[PDB]
Amino acid sequence: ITVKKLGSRIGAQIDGVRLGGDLDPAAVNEIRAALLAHKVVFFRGQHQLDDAEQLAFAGLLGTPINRWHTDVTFAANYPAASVLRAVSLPSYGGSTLWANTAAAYAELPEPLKCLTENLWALHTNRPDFRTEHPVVRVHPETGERTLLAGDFVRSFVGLDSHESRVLFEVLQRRITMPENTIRWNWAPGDVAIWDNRATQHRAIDDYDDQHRLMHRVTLMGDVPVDVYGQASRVIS
Amino acid sequence: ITVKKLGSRIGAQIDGVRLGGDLDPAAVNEIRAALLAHKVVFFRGQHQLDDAEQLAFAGLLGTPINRWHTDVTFAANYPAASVLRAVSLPSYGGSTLWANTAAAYAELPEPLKCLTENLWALHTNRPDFRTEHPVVRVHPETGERTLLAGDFVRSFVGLDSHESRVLFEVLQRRITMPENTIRWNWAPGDVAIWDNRATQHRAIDDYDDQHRLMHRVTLMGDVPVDVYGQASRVISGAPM
Amino acid sequence: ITVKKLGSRIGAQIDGVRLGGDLDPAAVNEIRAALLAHKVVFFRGQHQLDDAEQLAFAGLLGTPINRWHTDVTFAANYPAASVLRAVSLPSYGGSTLWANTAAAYAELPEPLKCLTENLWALHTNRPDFRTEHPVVRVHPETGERTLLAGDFVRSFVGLDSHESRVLFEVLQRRITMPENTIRWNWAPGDVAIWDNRATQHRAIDDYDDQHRLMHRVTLMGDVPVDVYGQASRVISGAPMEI
Amino acid sequence: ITVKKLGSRIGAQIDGVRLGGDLDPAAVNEIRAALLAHKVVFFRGQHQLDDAEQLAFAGLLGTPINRWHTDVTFAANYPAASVLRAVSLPSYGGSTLWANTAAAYAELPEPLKCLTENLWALHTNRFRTEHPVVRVHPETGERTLLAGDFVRSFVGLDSHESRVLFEVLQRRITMPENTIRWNWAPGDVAIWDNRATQHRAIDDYDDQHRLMHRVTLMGDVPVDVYGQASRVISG
Ligand SMILES: O=C(O)CNC(=O)c1nc(Cl)c2ccccc2c1O
Ligand code: NI
Ligand code: NI
Ligand code: NI
Ligand code: NI
Repeated sequence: ITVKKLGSRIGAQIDGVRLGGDLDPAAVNEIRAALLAHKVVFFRGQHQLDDAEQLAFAGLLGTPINRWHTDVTFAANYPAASVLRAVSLPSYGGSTLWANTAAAYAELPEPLKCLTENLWALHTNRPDFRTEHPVVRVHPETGERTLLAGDFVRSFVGLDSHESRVLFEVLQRRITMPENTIRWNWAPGDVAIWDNRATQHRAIDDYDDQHRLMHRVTLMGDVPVDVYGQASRVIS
Repeated sequence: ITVKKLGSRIGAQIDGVRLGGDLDPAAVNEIRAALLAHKVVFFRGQHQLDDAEQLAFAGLLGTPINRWHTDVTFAANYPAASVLRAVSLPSYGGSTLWANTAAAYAELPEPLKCLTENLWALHTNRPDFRTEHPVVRVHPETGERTLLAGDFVRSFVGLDSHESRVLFEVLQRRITMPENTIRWNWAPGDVAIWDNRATQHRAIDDYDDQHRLMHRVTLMGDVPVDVYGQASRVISGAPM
Repeated sequence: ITVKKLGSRIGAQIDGVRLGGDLDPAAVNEIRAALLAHKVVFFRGQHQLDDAEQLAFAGLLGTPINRWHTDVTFAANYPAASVLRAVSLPSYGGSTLWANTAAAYAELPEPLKCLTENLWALHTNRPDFRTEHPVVRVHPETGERTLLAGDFVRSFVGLDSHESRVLFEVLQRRITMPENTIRWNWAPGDVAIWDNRATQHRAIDDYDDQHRLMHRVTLMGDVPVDVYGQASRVISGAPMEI
Repeated sequence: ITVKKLGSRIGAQIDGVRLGGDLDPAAVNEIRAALLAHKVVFFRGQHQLDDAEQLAFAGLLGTPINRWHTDVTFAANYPAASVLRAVSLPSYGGSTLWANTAAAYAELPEPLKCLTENLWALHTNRFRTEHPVVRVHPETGERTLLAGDFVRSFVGLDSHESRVLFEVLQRRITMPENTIRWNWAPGDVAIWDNRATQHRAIDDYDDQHRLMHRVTLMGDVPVDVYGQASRVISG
C-alpha cells in the first residue's frame, strides 16, 4: 500500500489497494492517514466498484448520509468527506479541482491569521438555510487550522457589503492559488476521497453537452469550532 | 476661550483668541487640548499673522522643522502637526479635507482591528526614503490608537501586490467616510491646525487654473510605536 | 440676480431673489438656466418661505408630486429635481453632499465611455420596484450625457456579481471624487435646488442624534433614454403618478 | 496521424508523429491547424528528441530567435509560439496551465467588448510597450485578449481602475473552463500559440528541479480591430 505524493501541498495517489467493504483495518488506517495528510486521495483501476461496494467501503471511513465551494456549508453540520466514483466520463474535459484550506491558513501572513481567526462568515443557499461559521475552524482529528469559505459565503459578520466581497475574494485567491490546488483528469475506474473539512472543490464545465455521470457517497460531519472553542451559530 | 464642534467625529472652530508668539500658557493648553480632542481646529480672522508671527505661535506647540495622505510618512519621525494659514484664495472652490484616523480605528470591527494592529506598511516617496510603519500607532499624548496609512503606502509587509491595494482601499474607504471627515471653506485670515499623528488630509483642485497660496508651518514629530511597543524601522534614508 | 460658482464642476449660490409663487417669469428662466448649468444651486436667508410658499415656487420649475444615490432610480420616471429647505438644524454637522454625474461622464476616458454607453443597470428598492436603466442617459433639456448609478443599483445586465460590483465602484469613485462634488454647510433660511437627472446626493450623519428636519418638494421627471434612444425598461412596479 | 480534443475551449493531443526536421510538410500543416484551433497541442512519447532536433522542428513552424503571463509582451513584436520539452522532471507536481484568450474575448458580454476593443495596456518588466487589449490574430483573424502580469496600467486610466479592471479581465481569461492543466511526463512536448494564450508555471515541488528546454518562434506586431499597431516606448 504505497502512497504517491501528487503535489507539494495537496493530492496523493494510493496504489496496491482494492476498495471494498471487506478491507483490512491496517489498510483503512493508511487511507485515513493519507486522507488527513494530503486532503484528497485517488484510486486508479477500481473497475470492480459498484454502488453497494462503494457504500460499504465508505462505511469503514465514517457514517454515510460551477464555482469553488465546500459542500453544504450553509448547513451547520456539513459533510466530513466524500467518496466519488466515475461511472460515465465524456471524451474530453470533465476534470475537477481541489484546494487545501489547511495549507491556505498555514501560509497566511500573521496579520491575516489575526483577521481570519476572529472573522465569521454568513453561509447561505443562494427554503432558506443560514449558518454563521467561523472563517477559521480547528480540525477535530488533525487539530489543524483550516479556512472555511467558498461560494455559500454571503457576507462576513460586522463587515459591510463592500468589505465582505473584497475580503472574501482575497481569501479565495489564496485558497485557490494553483500551487495550493490539484486538477484531476478523470479516467474510468477512478475514485477520489477528499476531506471536506480541509478542502474546497470545483467542477469544470469543459465538456460541452456531453454526458458525465458520477456516483457520490458523502460521510457524516460535525459542527465546526474556532480557536477559542466557539461553535457555529444557527439562524434558519 | 470658546471652542465649537463642527462635526461629531472631527473638527472644531476656536474663537476668543488672537494667535501670536506671545500667548498665555493656560490658553495654549486649551488650544492643544482642543487640537488633540478634535484633530483639526480652525481660527477665524487671524489677519495679524504674517510668516514670522505664525512661526512664533507654532513654536509654542512644538519644534518647527491631490490624494489622501498623512504628511511625510515616508520618514520614520514624520511631523506631529501643522499650522496652515490662508493668504491668497480663489474666487470659488479650493476647500480642504481632513479625516480623523483615530475615530477610524475606533469604528473598525474587531476583525479589522486584529488585522490593523498586526499589519505593517512600507511608506516611500516614489532621495530614496523607505520606512516600515505600523498601520496602528499609539498617540504619544492621548494614547489613542490611530490608523497610519495614506498615499505614501506602497505595500504591506508579508502581503503581495493585489492583497495590499485591496486592503489599502478597504482602510482608506473607512478613513475617508464623509462622517469621519470635514471640508473647510477657506475665508481670508483663516488658520487651520491639525494633528498629523491622528489625521489624513486632501486638497481639492476645484478652483480651475486660479492662483492659490497658503502658508504652512510644520512641527517636529516622533517615531510611531505599535500597540505592543515596537518602533518604526528605517529601511532607507535618515530621520528628519 | 447674481449667480456665483462654488466650484469648477458643481455648485452655485444665487442671491438677489425672494423665492415664492409671485416670481418674475424671466427670473425663473435664470434660476432654471443656473440649475441646469451648475446642477445644484443654493439660496441664503430665505426665512419667508414655508411649506405652502415653497410648493408654490416649485410649481414654476416643474410639476410637484446615508449613502450616495440619485433619488428613486428604482422607478422608471424618477424625479427631475428637488427643492429642499431647512426648518430645524443641529448645532454642528448635518452637511450634505452633491455630485455632478454629467461632469463625471465627460471626464471618462474613451474606453470607459464605450462601456458605460453600452452598459445597463438593474435598480431596485432593495412594494417591489425593479427597473433596468441605462448607465448613461441623455438629459432632456441640456442634451448632456449623465452617469446613472447610485445605491439603488443592484447589478449590471449581462455581467456577474463580482464584475458588477467592481465596475460599480469604479464609476462611483469617479462620480464622488471630491473635485466633482460640493458639501453644503446648512444655515437657517438656506434653500437648495438640484437637478436629480445630473447628480447624486448624500446626507452626512455627523450630528450624532441631534434633532434635524428639512422640507423637500420633488418635481416630476421623465423616463431616461440611452444615447441610442432606447428608454428604460420596467420589470416590476408602476411609474410615479401625479 | 490524429489530433484529439482535451477540453472544449482549449487543448489538443497529437498522437502518431515523430517530431524533428524529418517531417512531411503535409504533417506540419495538420499540426499548425491544430495549434491555431486548439491553442495548445501536446505530444506524448517524444523520447528521441534533443536540443538540435527540437530546433529543427521549430523551424518548420516559423523562425526561431510564477503567474499568468503571455511571453515577452513588454516587447512589441513578441513571440508567436513556443515548443517546450521535458528533459528532467521532479518526482511530483510541476504541471503547467494554459488559457485561451480568444475564447475569453468571445465569451465577453458586449459591454466588455466595447471596453476591451478600445482599451490599451502598458506592458513592462517590473522595456515598455503600449499594446491593444484586443489584438486581431494574423492567421485565424480571431480577436484575442492581450494582458498578463507584464501589464502595469491601462492607457488613460488611473492605477486603481487599471488594477481593478485588469483582475476583471484575468478572472475571465483564467476561468478553469477556459484553461488546461498539463501533467508533465518524460518525453512530453507542448506547442502553444503565444498570440492566443496565456500560461502559468505551478511552483508546487518545494526545492526540486524542473529543467525544460524551450524553443521560441518569431511573432509580428499586434494590431487592434481598427488596424492600429502597438506603440513602442522603450526599445
Ligand atoms: O437631505 C437630503 O440629502 C435629501 N434627501 C433625499 O434626497 C432623500 N432621498 C431618498 Cl431616496 C430618501 C428615501 C427615503 C427616505 C428619505 C429620503 C431622502 O431624504
Ligand atoms: Ni460540491
Ligand atoms: Ni499634506
Ligand atoms: Ni435622496
Ligand atoms: Ni512564459
